[PDB]
Amino acid sequence: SHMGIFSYKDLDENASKALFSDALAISTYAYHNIDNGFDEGYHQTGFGLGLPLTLITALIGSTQSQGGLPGLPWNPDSEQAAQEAVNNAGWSVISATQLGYAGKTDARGTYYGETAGYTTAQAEVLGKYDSEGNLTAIGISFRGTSGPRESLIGDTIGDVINDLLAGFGPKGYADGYTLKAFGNLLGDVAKFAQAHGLSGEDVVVSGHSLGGLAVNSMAAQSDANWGGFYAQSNYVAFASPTQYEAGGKVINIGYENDPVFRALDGTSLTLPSLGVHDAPHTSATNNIVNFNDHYASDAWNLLPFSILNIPTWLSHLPFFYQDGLMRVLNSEFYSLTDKDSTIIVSNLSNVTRGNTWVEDLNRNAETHSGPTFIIGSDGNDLIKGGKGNDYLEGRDGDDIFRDAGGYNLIAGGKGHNIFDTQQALKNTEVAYDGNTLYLRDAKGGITLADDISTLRSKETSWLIFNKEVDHQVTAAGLKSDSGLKAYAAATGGDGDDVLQARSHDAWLFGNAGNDTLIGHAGGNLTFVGGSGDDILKGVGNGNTFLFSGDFGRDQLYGFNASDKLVFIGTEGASGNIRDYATQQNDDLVLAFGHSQVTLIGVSLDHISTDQVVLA
Ligand SMILES: [Ca+2]
Ligand SMILES: [Ca+2]
Ligand SMILES: [Ca+2]
Ligand SMILES: [Ca+2]
Ligand SMILES: [Ca+2]
Ligand SMILES: [Ca+2]
Ligand SMILES: [Ca+2]
Ligand SMILES: [Ca+2]
Repeated sequence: SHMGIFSYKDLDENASKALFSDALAISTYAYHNIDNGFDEGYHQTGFGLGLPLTLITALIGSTQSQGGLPGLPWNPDSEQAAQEAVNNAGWSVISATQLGYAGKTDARGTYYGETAGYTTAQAEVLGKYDSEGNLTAIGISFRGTSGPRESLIGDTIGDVINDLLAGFGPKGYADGYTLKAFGNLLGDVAKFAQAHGLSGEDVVVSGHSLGGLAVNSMAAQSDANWGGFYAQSNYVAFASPTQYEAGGKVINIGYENDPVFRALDGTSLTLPSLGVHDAPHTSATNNIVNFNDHYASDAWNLLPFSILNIPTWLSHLPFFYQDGLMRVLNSEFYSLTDKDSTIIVSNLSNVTRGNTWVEDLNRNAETHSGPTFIIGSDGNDLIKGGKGNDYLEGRDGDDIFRDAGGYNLIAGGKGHNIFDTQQALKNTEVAYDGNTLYLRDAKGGITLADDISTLRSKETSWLIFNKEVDHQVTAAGLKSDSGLKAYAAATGGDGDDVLQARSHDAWLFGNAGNDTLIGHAGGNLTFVGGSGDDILKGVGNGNTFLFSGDFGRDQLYGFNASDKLVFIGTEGASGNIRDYATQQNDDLVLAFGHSQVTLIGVSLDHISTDQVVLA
């Protein structure tokens, strides 16, 4: 069973998602929009020939963004925007007075490290209140490397020393960081929480980078310190170089091409620390790609991947974390994801988005396996799936998809979306159920694509060899300059339809409701009952029975040695159909949670591996 890539302990899926959203919000907030100028410059001028312009904007911003430098009156107030965002997520800073904390805070309510050597550490303490004013949860956020704009360089230097000591320091250095920086604070927060009838489980702890380290550190100290109050707290660490994994306390979320993420093995420095370090850790999301201008670029990647290679640090910036991982969380495909799902996140600049395909390059990382999820942006994307099974999500904007094979789901989202086959249309079987486009390639691979207005092919003649041709996707068929080419389909609607296949139908679409789909002597038919509980009457040979997403509870008659079952994007993580099967008298039931299909008069030992696709 799939729990979502950001699944945490034993939480139900929605609780995990909600927690993830809170953690990312407070983790981001700790940086006070320090990378706001970089966000603007990156998107505007990129990471190539425009890089010099990007870097300057990162330092002094514009009238639309604030760089690292404070006090320029033509910049917007990015601190106010930072506070607005965290407050919109449901959080507000709790004051030292509210805590009765005797330590140091600044005018923005930020808490500072308590011990010599840790005084450039920063933490945020926030609360979520009900519409009634009662305290409901507490959030603890640790800042990564950097500090308030007004003391940026000095503070950053302090942090870098702490960073170096985590790799080159005492074995216990990383583990002690949070105890030494915020030992007293955390005690006061515990007393505060308790006075408000809250327990360790009402606390979310997060942070990015060095702040990620700090998350794992608190977790490491939480059984023995603070009366054990934070033992069962929720620890969500972003881009941490370290992992504390004993007791299942922490989830470590980051991008695999972020050289800081998992740079240390546990807390140890190893050879791979200075290079590629993509060995999978139990607590970590090991296969999320930040598909940005650096990652996309062959030229950039002639240089070895390394935390010592400064350009690679692009993938670490907190705005990529905030924006990219929220799209992952909000993805229409989220409930199909697991901790180690291969997820490619589009994070291109405006300079490259229109001429660069977002795809699994698998660069500087262990070989990916399992399905691949590619998450678009709300801009106009070029998205390309591989030869395996892909889940491509366009989101807003006018998106173009390509896919190299296998079994796939595509969500065009809003906008005018194109599916580009990259070859002669005659090489692809195309049908449509009124909403979803079905494409079957020459090897039997099947793609379901929603919100596609145009099917693009590449055609040729004895004269011209690469003409691109668009076909408007209409209910009546594909419309082109050559005319209107209908689908070989019988198509039902919202009702409980009875569909008998006619001579040249190749597809039966029940759509919503409880439909009866009846085959014909010639076989070679694809049955798609759709949602609702459908009856599928297979006749003759070479029939395909296709099921996707929540396909309801179907009954399949007539199944034989020459027929095929295809499940795409369905409940259950197993790739082995035996794991879904139970024999009920003469009937074989393949159960998929809320969906299932009962094959009447069939037993599992009569079904070969060629007859079933789990994708
Ligand atoms: Ca700092
Ligand atoms: Ca990986
Ligand atoms: Ca898009
Ligand atoms: Ca779109
Ligand atoms: Ca594919
Ligand atoms: Ca129907
Ligand atoms: Ca149906
Ligand atoms: Ca159905």
